[PDB]
Amino acid sequence: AISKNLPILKNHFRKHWQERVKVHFDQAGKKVSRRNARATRAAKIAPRPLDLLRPVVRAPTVKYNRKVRAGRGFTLAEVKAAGLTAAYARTIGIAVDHRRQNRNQEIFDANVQRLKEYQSKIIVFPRNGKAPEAEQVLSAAATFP
Amino acid sequence: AKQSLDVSSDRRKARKAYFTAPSSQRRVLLSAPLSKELRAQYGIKALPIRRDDEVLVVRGSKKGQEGKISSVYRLKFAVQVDKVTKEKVNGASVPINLHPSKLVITKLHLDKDRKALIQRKGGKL
Amino acid sequence: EKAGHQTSAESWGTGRAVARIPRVGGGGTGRSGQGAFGNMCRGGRMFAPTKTWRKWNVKVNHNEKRYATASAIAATAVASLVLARGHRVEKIPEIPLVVSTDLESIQKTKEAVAALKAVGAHSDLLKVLKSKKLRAGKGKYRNRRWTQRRGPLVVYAEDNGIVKALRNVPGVETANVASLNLLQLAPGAHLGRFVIWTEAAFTKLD
Amino acid sequence: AGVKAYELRTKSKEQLASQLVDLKKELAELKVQKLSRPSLPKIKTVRKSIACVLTVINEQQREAVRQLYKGKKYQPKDLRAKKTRALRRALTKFEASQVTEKQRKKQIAFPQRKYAIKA
RNA sequence: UUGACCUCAAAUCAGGUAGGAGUACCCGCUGAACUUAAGCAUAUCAAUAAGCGGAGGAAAAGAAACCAACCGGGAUUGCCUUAGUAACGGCGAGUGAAGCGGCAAAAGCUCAAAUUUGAAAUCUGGUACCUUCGGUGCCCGAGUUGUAAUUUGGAGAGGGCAACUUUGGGGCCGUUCCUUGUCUAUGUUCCUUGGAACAGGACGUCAUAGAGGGUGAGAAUCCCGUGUGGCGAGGAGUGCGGUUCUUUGUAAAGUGCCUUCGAAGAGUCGAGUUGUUUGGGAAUGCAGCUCUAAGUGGGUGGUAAAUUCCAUCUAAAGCUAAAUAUUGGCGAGAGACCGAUAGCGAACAAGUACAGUGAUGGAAAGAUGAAAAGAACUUUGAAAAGAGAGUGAAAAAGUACGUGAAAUUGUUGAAAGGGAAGGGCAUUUGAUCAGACAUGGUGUUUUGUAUU
RNA sequence: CGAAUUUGGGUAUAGGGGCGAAAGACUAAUCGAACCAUCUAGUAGCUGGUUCCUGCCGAAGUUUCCCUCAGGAUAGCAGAA
RNA sequence: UGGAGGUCAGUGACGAAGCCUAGACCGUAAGGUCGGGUCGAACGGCCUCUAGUGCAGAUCUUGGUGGUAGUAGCAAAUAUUCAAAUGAGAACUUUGAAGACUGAAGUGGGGAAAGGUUCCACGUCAACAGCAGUUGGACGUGGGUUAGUCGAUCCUAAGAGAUGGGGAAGCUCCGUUUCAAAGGCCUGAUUUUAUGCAGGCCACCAUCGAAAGGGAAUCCGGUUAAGAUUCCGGAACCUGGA
RNA sequence: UAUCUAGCGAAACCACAGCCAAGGGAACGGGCUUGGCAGAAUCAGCGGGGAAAGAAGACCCUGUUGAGCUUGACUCUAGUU
RNA sequence: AAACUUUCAACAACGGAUCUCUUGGUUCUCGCAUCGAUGAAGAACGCAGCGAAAUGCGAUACGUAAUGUGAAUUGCAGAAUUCCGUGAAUCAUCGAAUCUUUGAACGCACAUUGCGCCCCUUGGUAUUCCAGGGGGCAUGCCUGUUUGAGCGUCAUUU
Repeated sequence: AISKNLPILKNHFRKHWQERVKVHFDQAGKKVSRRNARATRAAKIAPRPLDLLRPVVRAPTVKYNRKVRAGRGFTLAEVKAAGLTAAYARTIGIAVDHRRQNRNQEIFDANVQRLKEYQSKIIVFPRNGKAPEAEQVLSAAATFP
Repeated sequence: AKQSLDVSSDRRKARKAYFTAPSSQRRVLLSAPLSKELRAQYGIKALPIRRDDEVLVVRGSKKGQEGKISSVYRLKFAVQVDKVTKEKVNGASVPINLHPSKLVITKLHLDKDRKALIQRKGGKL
Repeated sequence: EKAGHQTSAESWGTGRAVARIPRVGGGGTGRSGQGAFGNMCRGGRMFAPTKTWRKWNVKVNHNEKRYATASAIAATAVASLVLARGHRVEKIPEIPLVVSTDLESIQKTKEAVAALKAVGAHSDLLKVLKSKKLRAGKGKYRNRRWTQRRGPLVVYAEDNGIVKALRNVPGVETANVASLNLLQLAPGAHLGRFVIWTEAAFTKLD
Repeated sequence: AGVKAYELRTKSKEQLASQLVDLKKELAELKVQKLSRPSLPKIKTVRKSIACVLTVINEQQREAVRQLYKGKKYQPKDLRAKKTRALRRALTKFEASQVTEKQRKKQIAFPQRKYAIKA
């Protein structure tokens, strides 16, 4: 059972593990299905940017303190500072976080400036217009890195 | 060379569809474009296939033999033609099977539903 | 997973003058009392049944791939390796054969075959045409009925009908310079693929 | 040859019932003759003829009741849409699309605005 | 005396719903042992098998009584990673997560508890009508022990102060789209072999079609089909330029400043104990029992307990697509898979036959030939059949049918043999057989003189 | 061999259960715990088997420890690089 | 050895693969090549890839086949024989003549359970009837089972088992009258009328469980290839019904 | 009955087989060594031998393999108190 | 010398290996969401000119109707210039129907083709008996409707 100089191993295969084995054969298949779903989804919202404008955010722990990343949604403080309402923003693709707070000015300004950069670079069609199609971009994240 | 994902190049599935064919796959389309006497003279081409056509056997041991289709044996995947028969040993004469693909249609058996395809295609004769 | 185990066979034990292999119970069938479950048994389970979690794809270092690709492109310009692959380049005026990028915009298959005869590469076509033969073995009814040689590899910078014009040309493969598969550049790990470059594809290599 | 349904649909109840009786008489007569002779395929289309007459008779009777209950709820279950038990129990298009007045005033005020990013 | 109300009942009262099936995946309950530990009891197997209840195309989960401790993230799910790690374990055998990070997909919310009280504004059903997935009358009702409007913690409500937006269901052109139809390229030209050309050779054509299949052998061109496009039929679709069908009446919601307030879920939380479970270890979850709260309260902050803070969220109520699962169903496309003792048990009238009272058990069995042309006819025989004959490219294909091995058997014929046979080296005898002075002095005297 | 008799059909009792004038008897040729399927390809230090050729090298049954004594680990002996 | 990539523009219906061959050659060998025969559609060499890759054994698996061996044997139940006919064919089939046996708790005549068409007729003998077969419970094709009275049905028996209700996570378990709001027939009425409306008695509590228990009522004679207490001819009975 | 005949027609078993004596050998050989010898094909019997066949000894031991049964064995447990 | 084991450029057997074939399986991937009290899944019995099985179907029974295509089906037959057409077909569709006995299975019962009750008819010159045709009669619930019950209770005192 135990023999010559080898590392002691822990291979957890004493249950009926062979019944719960998943081979990801559909890696290529899932990727194709995902790109199709992205393709069809973008068509249905044809002018819209296929994503919500996400905010900038500092990563939690002391390990990732140095990094800043894309969060969930804009704080209601940030949205009011821009000049909008959460009900309106959720309709023009600016994701809003009610649980988030701002306890830090640089995140506050960087998110507000992100908002003004969004407004100046997007055009909202009136509900009774002529729909002047405006060369949709599929990524709001790539539009505002 | 095949492109669409709806067409299968599976030999197993193809012969299964061939032998278990309904009229959608019950041979070719069974209606199919004709021989050169009608094709080369006019140019306005096509007309469907029927029983009482006349044909010329262009291949086989009965090659170069003429007659009328006595029956289109769809189940047996062959057409029977009168005057091309096997003489049995007892004097009986049984009709010999023959595949339409080894035939050319020499004289058609016309009807309205043929002349509908002429209008549908745009022919003038 | 259940092949050969869909039975309730049990061993008779010793004392009955038969092998201790499990046997089907019951009676009145012919199957009753017959050996089961064993890789030595007719109708039993095979030894170490094949599994889907066998390793199928094998990872190759990215850099080694591009190393082998560069070796395959480099061996393209070597005449000796291209003849040794059997690529009928005796009538080709020079190798690497590079054509003007008009062939990149050819449209009909007639002028794809016309271009091959003009650059001298059509001898590779007659090779593929006459090297069609039935595959020996059971691969015939696994949708692999025929085998043939490979022809020249036409490499282009832009697709302006080149792929369509050459699609129905047997053995001829087309490829964009961006990809340049090793699977086509060294077919069967044999170096020296006959490549016909368009001018623009050639200059993109730098 | 065999009677045609498109013909029978022009005939009234008494004509069809009379047409049915002498067909059943023809079938009954044919079954007697089935014993004397080995084969008689005529019995098949007579059964088809009997079936054709009954098909149209049931069709007028079912159609007669259909506009008898027309325009009012509670048609007979045999007349109702068969589609499927779960589809039959599913919420209607009107009922599934119902919203509260609270939701209605929010949907009106802020619908999903159509826009696009330019640069 | 006569009417109610509450509770309870009855009717083949008027109209409905549930039950079973399948169950691959999914949500729960219930629940082993073999096994491993080289014994075995905790452990492990396994919170598995078996058992029971309940769904959908997904289910569950889900918009924090969260994670954190940071310069903070911000519903849920899933993948990569964290990680065989923290941790649990006769600390043995073994077991074993989560936060962060990257990504896929991302969507939000709504009830209870509020001060309509100048008007129950609310809803089912019955009848009536209509343009029937419903609208409008009217009526009986239900309902104030509370049905509407309004608010949901991200807020909100009352009151005082402004120059701000929207009045459309299914159509029809059309549009991922669902089910489908139809039209759209080129040799069967000539010689050889053969029964059959679909083989060999010569000469062509088309190719955005040289996939696949069929046809009497290996067929882009005999056909489809394939490839490109074209023209049509019906359908859950407001996404839009319009809608044969008004162009809505003294209303809907959003924002700024200032005052007052601002309900927020109980035999529940929480505590003890027990059992079980977990990596959760002075107790991770759950459950039984006992105890039983509160409002700057409560929960959480992974070592039990006072005291002081701090950081976070807001339970005991509720809905929600996507990414995620799927050995079942339906429909498709494939493979370095198997090839009839293989592959599913079943390629075939296979869960058929057969066995067992029953639960249940459960096979074997694919190939004439291109076509049946399935052997007409004559003679022997009671007949089966034989011998001819005939069909076939082949009866060395006759249905006891492609090929037709071996064992075993009748056994061209040869040989050997006094209680086995077979074997090794060697020769002899018998039988049988491969290999050799065929063109190279004359550069050639005969020999069908460039055939030497 | 007129009875604690023999016996048909109906009915009841079902597996650690039944039934037993008691033999561990009987419970469908199964009984000191039936039969069927599944867990389950249960585990086996034990028995048997383990499929081509040639070339080169070539052992051990000894040490220590082990509920070790028909087994392992360890060292030795051997091959290969 | 099976399959895969590449190549030999390899072999092949003018014959691939397979198989047989005390024919040849090569290799120490694993094996390779070839002559001859058989055969009919595919298959090889070389460079590589890959694996369900090599058998004499496992009381191995499945299948097939020997020696034993024309052997053991085909001897319980007293027993057969003669002739004819039918048939190629008779020890065994039919007919006659004998001889025997069951000897009325039968080798007789009926039934129950079970079987399921074996019944009966006609053709018929490949297989089955451990010899035989012209015969048959065999084979093929058909015919046949006639009820108010014979049974079931009805009744209850040991006992099964719903509801009411109570357990049980639950498949389900108990429970059978229990702590339940468990009930017809006469001129009531007797002309929007059949319950628009004062006409009594209750103290019923499901249902299933016997083809031998209890029960309404049928006999004789005749009839068929096979049915009969059922058909037919006579002669009766019982129950219900104005 | 056996026997012989006509029909019908198995099985067990079987590495190969089947004459001895001694020897030596896994210490009782059909085979090996040395001798004796040894002549086709066979039939009915027969029970000396084939350490005959029938069954992976049921006795005995070993296994860190069981089970039935019993108890002040260890660990629990329905019930009961 | 025969008769009696071995080898066959040998034939014939036995047997079914090998080879080649494959309308099957297996595995992978992709898309979809639809069983049943409007009676499902499943079972039994039947149904064809000539069917036993198998497929399909339900006494309208290998099938009716509606639709498309446009001459079959085919083992043998059999209505046929049914064929220039509201039209063949073991054809495809498939929306309208039929859909026996059952089964969650529903009047009660069920090893019975058992036994009832209500409504409308027809007949036997009959509200009650019998027969025939057609309709019906399960539980648990929910919402509503009528009829009630209870000194539970309110008005309300002949």
